[PDB]
Amino acid sequence: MIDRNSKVRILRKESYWFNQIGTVATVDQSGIRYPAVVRFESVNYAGTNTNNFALDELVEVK
Amino acid sequence: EIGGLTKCSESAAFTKRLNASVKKLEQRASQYEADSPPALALKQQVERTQARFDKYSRSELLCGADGLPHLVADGRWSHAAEFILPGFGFIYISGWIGWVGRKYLRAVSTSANPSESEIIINVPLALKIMTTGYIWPISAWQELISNDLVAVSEEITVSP
Amino acid sequence: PFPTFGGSTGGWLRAAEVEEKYAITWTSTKEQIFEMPTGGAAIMRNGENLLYLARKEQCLALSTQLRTFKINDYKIYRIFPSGEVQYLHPKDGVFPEKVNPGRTSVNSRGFSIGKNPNPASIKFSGITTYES
Amino acid sequence: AALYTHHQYIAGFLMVGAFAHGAIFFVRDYDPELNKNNVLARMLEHKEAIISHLSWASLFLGFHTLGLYIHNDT
Amino acid sequence: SHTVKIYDTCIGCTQCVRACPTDVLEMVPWDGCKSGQIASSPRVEDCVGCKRCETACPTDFLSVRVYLGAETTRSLGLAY
Amino acid sequence: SKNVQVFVEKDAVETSFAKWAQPGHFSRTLAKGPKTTTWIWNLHADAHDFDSQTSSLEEVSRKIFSAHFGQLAIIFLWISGMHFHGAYFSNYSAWLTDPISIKQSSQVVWPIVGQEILNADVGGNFQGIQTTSGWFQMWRAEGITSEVELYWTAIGGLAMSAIMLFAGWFHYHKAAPKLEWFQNAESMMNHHLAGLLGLGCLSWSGHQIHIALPINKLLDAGVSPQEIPLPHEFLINRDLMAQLYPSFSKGLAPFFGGNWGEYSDFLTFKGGLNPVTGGLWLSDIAHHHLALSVLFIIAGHMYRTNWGIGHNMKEILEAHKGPFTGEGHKGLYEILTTSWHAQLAINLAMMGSLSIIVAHHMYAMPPYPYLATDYATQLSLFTHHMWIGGFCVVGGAAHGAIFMVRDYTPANNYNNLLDRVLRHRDAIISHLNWVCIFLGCHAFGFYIHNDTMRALGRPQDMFSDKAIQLQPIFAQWIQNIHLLAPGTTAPNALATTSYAFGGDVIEVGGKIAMMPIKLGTADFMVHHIHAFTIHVTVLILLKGVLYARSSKLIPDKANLGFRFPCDGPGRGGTCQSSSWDHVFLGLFWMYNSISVVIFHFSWKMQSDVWGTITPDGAISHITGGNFAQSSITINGWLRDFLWSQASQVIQSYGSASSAYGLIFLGAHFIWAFSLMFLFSGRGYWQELIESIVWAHNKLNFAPTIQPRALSITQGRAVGLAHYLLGGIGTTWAFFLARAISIT
Amino acid sequence: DFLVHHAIALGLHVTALILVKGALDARGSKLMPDKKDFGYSFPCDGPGRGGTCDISAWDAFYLAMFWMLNTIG
Amino acid sequence: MNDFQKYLSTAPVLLTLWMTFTAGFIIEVNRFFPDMLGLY
Ligand code: CLA
Ligand code: CLA
Ligand code: CLA
Ligand code: CLA
Ligand code: CLA
Ligand code: CLA
Ligand SMILES: CC1=C(/C=C/C(C)=C/C=C/C(C)=C/C=C/C=C(C)/C=C/C=C(C)/C=C/C2=C(C)CCCC2(C)C)C(C)(C)CCC1
Ligand code: SF4
Ligand code: SF4
Ligand code: SF4
Repeated sequence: MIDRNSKVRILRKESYWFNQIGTVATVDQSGIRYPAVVRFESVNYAGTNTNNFALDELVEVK
Repeated sequence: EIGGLTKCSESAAFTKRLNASVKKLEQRASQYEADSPPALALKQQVERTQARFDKYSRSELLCGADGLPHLVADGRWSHAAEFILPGFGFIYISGWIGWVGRKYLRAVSTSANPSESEIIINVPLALKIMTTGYIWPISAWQELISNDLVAVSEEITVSP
Repeated sequence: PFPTFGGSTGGWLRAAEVEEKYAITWTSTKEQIFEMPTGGAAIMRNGENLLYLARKEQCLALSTQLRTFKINDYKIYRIFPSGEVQYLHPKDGVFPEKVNPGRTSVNSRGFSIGKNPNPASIKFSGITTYES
Repeated sequence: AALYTHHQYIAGFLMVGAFAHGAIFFVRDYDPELNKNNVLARMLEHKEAIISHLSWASLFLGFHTLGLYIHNDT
Repeated sequence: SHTVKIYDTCIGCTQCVRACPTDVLEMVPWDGCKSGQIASSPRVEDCVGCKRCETACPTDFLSVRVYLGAETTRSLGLAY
Repeated sequence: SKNVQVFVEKDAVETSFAKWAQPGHFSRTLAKGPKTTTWIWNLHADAHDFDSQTSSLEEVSRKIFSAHFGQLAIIFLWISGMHFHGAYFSNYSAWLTDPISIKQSSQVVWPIVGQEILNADVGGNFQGIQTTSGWFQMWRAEGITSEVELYWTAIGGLAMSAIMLFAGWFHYHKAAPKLEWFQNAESMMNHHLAGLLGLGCLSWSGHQIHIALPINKLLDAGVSPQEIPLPHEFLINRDLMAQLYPSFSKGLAPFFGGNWGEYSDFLTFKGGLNPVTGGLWLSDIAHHHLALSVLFIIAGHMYRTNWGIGHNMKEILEAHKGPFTGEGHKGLYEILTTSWHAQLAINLAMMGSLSIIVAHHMYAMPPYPYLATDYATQLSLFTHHMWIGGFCVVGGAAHGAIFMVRDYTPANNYNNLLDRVLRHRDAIISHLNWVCIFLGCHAFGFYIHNDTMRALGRPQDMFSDKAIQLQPIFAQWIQNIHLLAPGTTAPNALATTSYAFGGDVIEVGGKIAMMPIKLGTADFMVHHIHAFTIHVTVLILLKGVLYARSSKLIPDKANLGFRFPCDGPGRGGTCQSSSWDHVFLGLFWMYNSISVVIFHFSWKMQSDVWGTITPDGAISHITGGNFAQSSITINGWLRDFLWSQASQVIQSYGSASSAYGLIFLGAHFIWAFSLMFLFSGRGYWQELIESIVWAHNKLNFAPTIQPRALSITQGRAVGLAHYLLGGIGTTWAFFLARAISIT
Repeated sequence: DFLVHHAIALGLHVTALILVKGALDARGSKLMPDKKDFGYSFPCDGPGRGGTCDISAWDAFYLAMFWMLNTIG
Repeated sequence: MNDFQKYLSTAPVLLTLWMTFTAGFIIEVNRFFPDMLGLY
């Protein structure tokens, strides 16, 4: 399940980290469109290591 | 012979090349004299030339009309020394290098700083891993049949 | 109220007189030297200042420099050949980087960039996928 | 001599154009849904494999061909 | 001239509107993000096509996309 | 207290190897660590940009001083090696005895893999590579004679190298000067113009007068090297010197008295070239340096330091202002005393310009014994110094632009010359553009016209000395002036400064050393082409300096920096609009310019100067005088020059010149290789890398330092680098191989 | 003849690589996952994300032309 | 010492040393076993 410190696999095809594993940092509960904040160990082509995804775009890996 | 070639031991052109080459060096040596350091060098060079041609002559190499050795690589073991046997050497060494490299990368991947260990190699570990590559053929096969070598669609792919 | 400048060959051309022109205005508390986008150095006046340029970008570039001098009262206008003037920046009085209640969204698509339609689907339509 | 060089050059242009229009097709006329699990779609699924292997082939041929030529020259 | 579109993945970082060289973008009130703000492109008639905005976006894939199109004196940056 | 004092901080930086193990320490960004391959490249590209590594001028200045010591150490080691190789791996002794026959050689290859073929039969019972740097001639002029002496100078070099390296460490880690010390231009100029140059010249004159002159006279006369007295003997026994030069008998008494005339024996103004060696008379060279020494020492007493008398540069600069130039030169002093980049610009441009002058003056007036007849060495030196010069000149422009983007301050430059220049930049660039077009159309048009005419069977309509002729009247006039100068405008001289202007043919060993070089229509055409090439180079470079901070297209270019890839695909396209890119393009034109110049030298000389002359007056030039009617068309250059003079390299296989053939081919390869970086873009490569990485991942392994494609700017740099190496390398081999044969 | 034939092989393979990659990576890539919305030929996608020069499919044709000429040569 | 060893463990330095060693051994082999176009 998506929750703090959980590990998930990205399912957004446009993501640099598609089919890769990241750690959910925090999940906002205010109804924002993309609540989960996942952090990755690899920088993207822009140099970022984090992005916000929706719960459906994330599948828990364990 | 294969391809209408002739054995170098029986090729006149091959011999002509030898004579000509030696003559050139000897003509040069004539200018210098006796034990002059230049002359001694040229003299030693002719010895090497004579040896090279002799080695090729005693070999199974096949020469063409130009009198130059031509190599055969169709799989026949008669001329395996030309390509097959040397080929095994390359494969063994190349695999060794690749296997050990992959091993080190995967090994240091789980370290405190996986990127510092790629720019500043941990020599002690590297040497250990490097020595363990002599049996790379066996290890690789074992890893393949254990589903530990090839990954399974859990890797990043393009948008389309 | 023109700042003190000696002239340059990098000023405006005919377009400024026949197509369109721009103007920036600001107020200073001291006379200081600034660099003008056209090329060269000029001295602003102690008070109101007005300068004419040929492009909006040139005007906004100067504004950036002005902010360094701690001047944030700049205004940019576009003067047409007939004399008509359009106030352009700050448009609503509040700089664009600061959310101002009363501003409506424009050109917004409610989905991720990857949810745009396929080009083949809109063939012979005249519209583009990103406008579809 | 002229005829051979003439047709071979024309052939090259014709070949390159084919691949060019093939790409134009993918960008403009390809329907992902119609060709579901089609022979064409699956080609775009293992694109990396095709490109990577073609790369290896090019490298192998390039290194050894040039290497052998330079050996002979030296 | 050019077309600039903003997507729901915006986070209201304001970085884009702070990078535009010609004031084409603005920050408008919104509720889809924690910041409570989204970017808009009210004045695309002044876009030069620099794409500085895109370079500033922090989202995985740009939430602000600039599609180059018809060219005018303003878009071609012609001072003459 | 004193205006000029020494201020130094003790123990400024601790010496340790810790930072060595922390790559990227100099930069804040790089220090964080490597995450992509770009970090690696950036580490090497920002290594010596101290301005970005620190914000204090004092620190930047300190690093520069120490770094310079490092270069000096390297240079000393280089010179040391050359002398050593000339002592243990050379045929100097044999050449010294018979300079005309034996060929110079100072490099020998080990007998590995048939590479021994490269060891040629140069002569003197020695086999090695024929060197072309001109060391032997220089050593002879100095009066070396032995190989023991060469060994000792080598040892001195090593020692000096070490001293410099210590100095670098000392003045950075133990005694680092403060900024106030560095900012003392008047003192520095006084010291460098009187001590470094003045005392240097005087010291050299001493060696030439007491050691070189006497020994060389004996050598020329015929005395065997072994029979010539050792150098110290001449210094002690005045009688020996008196025999050669009969004025040393009088001693230094004439000097302290005003009778400097008595020293006419060794201090002379003969002019021309020594008939025996084919080089300038050493007596004249001695007077040259002595005279220059006096001038420099006097000049070193022009600026104020701590005694009131002197000039203050600031005052001089500020006073020089006029009706058309506003505040004039006000503000320049501060710029040149607070910006290293500005100083480098001027200094680098002048240094490069000097190299080009050296190339011209060193062939027309051969300075060393037995150099002119060695065509290989002559060609090598001319081309070498021509190149060094071109690079330096372009570099000056580059650093000038870095100044405008990083150090220029509008406040300190109001209505000064710089400001006024940047205020009419459009006019300057517009006019230069026209000048370039005019020259280019007219100059190159001449060649195209001629080609068409000759091909159409209409030779009478060509711009040739046999048809419509374009004679260089002005130059022809100056030549006559210089020819008739000796005895008229230069009464005390005895001969022309150079035989190029006019005179007789000086021959040494049956080979022509110098001969009057005439100028005709072909020369006019080529000279004007040189003008076109240089002018275009200036356009690109100057545009970069003037439009470095801003432009109508990108009004805020300054903030973007000196080296940015672009501003975007907008405004119709803003690719390559940085000042760095202007330098990038300028180098290509510099390559073209220098290439044409060196080719002109090679063909003109081999056609109208170099060659052999019989005992009677029969001159046979190497190429036969083809330059006049063949260099007037492009086909001529392709056939009578490149195609014909390349017969040597292409047919070098199986000989000691085989290396040149291989390098010729290798250089072509590298040149072509570069075109893939210059025509392609990062996007294609990045995507290809993605697919390749997929493969590695599919096998469960991939680098943490994610592989990325080279940056846009780096791509251009890599391309230019390989392009230049390949082009220059090709000519290098072509020239050297051809020269060896012609010699 | 052996060597020259292998050189021709290199040409065909490398020319093909450029062209094939262009076709497959014409509807999108990791650098530009939305390439299909820009078309067959576009200048670039900006100086960001590392630099996106020659990223369109048209550029593949442009690059392949040179190799085609080389191989035919 | 430890720090110096780290510098000597840097990628550039190690490559040069390794390649020098590799080059050397290849050269030495050719010095003692020269002119070979096949395993005899
Ligand atoms: C052979 C290749 C070639 C040629 C011909 C040119 C030509 C030119 N380059 Mg160029 N360039 C080249 C390669 C070449 N480039 C390469 C490889 C690079 C990469 C580094 C560059 C980079 C470069 C830069 C960065 C600059 C130039 C500039 C110039 C122009 C100089 C002005 C001039 O002399 O106009 C004359 C042009 C001629 C071609 C002369 C010959 C034409 C005939 C003989 C004259 C008469 C013809 C008449 C006008 C019309 C005839 C009618 C009929 C034929 C239809 C000129 C258009 C400069 C420029 O534009 O400033 C002015 C400039 O800044 N070049
Ligand atoms: C039956 C053959 C055929 C047909 C019908 C088409 C048809 C088409 N192609 Mg195509 N193409 C072909 C062969 C063909 N092509 C081949 C063989 C190639 C490989 C080179 C290409 C490569 C290609 C590309 C790369 C592109 C097209 C495009 C197009 C479309 C627009 C063409 C256009 O805008 O041109 C308009 C008219 C012109 C361009 C005039 C051409 C002027 C040429 C370039 C210069 C002439 C040479 C020179 C002047 C000679 C002077 C020398 C003298 C001094 C001696 C159109 C549907 C374009 C497209 O987007 O389609 C979607 C596109 O981008 N094609
Ligand atoms: C002389 C010019 C030249 C050369 C040599 C190359 C070489 C190459 N290009 Mg290329 N290219 C060029 C001009 C050139 N290009 C130009 C002008 C363009 C503009 C159209 C392009 C456009 C282009 C594209 C679009 C692509 C290439 C690709 C390639 C590579 C193909 C694979 C290959 O041959 O591997 C072998 C490579 C070489 C032999 C060259 C390097 C050789 C060095 C010296 C190493 C030699 C090692 C030696 C054998 C000994 C090794 C052991 C030793 C360490 C002890 C190769 C590196 C393709 C690529 O990326 O590859 C997959 C590709 O997609 N090029
Ligand atoms: C400009 C400087 C210079 C240059 C270019 C050369 C060039 C040459 N010299 Mg020479 N030399 C020089 C200065 C120079 N020398 C000086 C100053 C001296 C006086 C000491 C000598 C004394 C000298 C002798 C006595 C001999 C040469 C020889 C040679 C030739 C073979 C070089 C060699 O050893 O290859 C082979 C190279 C090696 C054996 C060195 C091994 C490679 C090392 C290990 C790589 C470096 C490791 C790396 C830096 C690690 C970094 C660690 C970090 C702390 C930096 C070569 C042409 C030889 C020759 O011509 O014989 C016929 C020869 O016998 N030279
Ligand atoms: C008369 C005194 C004197 C002399 C000879 C020099 C000489 C030099 N200075 Mg200098 N300097 C001086 C005073 C002097 N300076 C003063 C007073 C200041 C402060 C205002 C400076 C500040 C200064 C800076 C900031 C820099 C120099 C640099 C240089 C060098 C320029 C490079 C060159 O030409 O290489 C020629 C090289 C040589 C001739 C090699 C020999 C060099 C030694 C040190 C000569 C010393 C005298 C020598 C032992 C002979 C003694 C005579 C005896 C045998 C009888 C050069 C060695 C630059 C440099 O690269 O420094 C490292 C530099 O950046 N100087
Ligand atoms: C007195 C000479 C001198 C000095 C002190 C400097 C000093 C400087 N220059 Mg500069 N420059 C010079 C001459 C000089 N330059 C000349 C002559 C040119 C024209 C080509 C330039 C062009 C130039 C540009 C275009 C730039 C600089 C920059 C810089 C700064 C950083 C340098 C850097 O990145 O270090 C790192 C140094 C390197 C990476 C160089 C390594 C050598 C490379 C790999 C080429 C090697 C070629 C080699 C000889 C070929 C061997 C062939 C063999 C392998 C077969 C620094 C202040 C840069 C800057 O940012 O300034 C603020 C910058 O952008 N300079
Ligand atoms: C009879 C015979 C023979 C033959 C055999 C065979 C069977 C062969 C084959 C061959 C082949 C089989 C070839 C092929 C080729 C192919 C190609 C050349 C292809 C191309 C392709 C393309 C170009 C593509 C395109 C595209 C794209 C890109 C995408 C999609 C769309 C399109 C389709 C457009 C032999 C030898 C003689 C001998 C015996 C008998
Ligand atoms: S492309 Fe440039 S002008 Fe257009 S919105 Fe982005 S930053 Fe502003
Ligand atoms: S930079 Fe991107 S995420 Fe930030 S406000 Fe602009 S569009 Fe939204
Ligand atoms: S990536 Fe290349 S084409 Fe695109 S904006 Fe940058 S420099 Fe221009």
